[PDB]
Amino acid sequence: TQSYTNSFTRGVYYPDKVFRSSVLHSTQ
Amino acid sequence: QSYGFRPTYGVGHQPYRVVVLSFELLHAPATVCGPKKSTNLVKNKCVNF
Repeated sequence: TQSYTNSFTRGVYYPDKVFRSSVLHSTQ
Repeated sequence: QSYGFRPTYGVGHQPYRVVVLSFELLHAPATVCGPKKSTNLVKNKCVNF
């Protein structure tokens, strides 16, 4: 069968390999 | 379609074997590296890492 749902807030990974702490870095 | 080669062809038509090396130098675990000798590690002292 098939059905729909709402993804909520999820599916966020680390784009880069560098390390951050208390950083509000944005990425595209 | 056919891409035949003849020795009688002049410059600009002779076959040109090409190899292109693609690099991804970035902040990531390094696997391919040059022939640089590794030295001992030192802490709490200014060095040119």
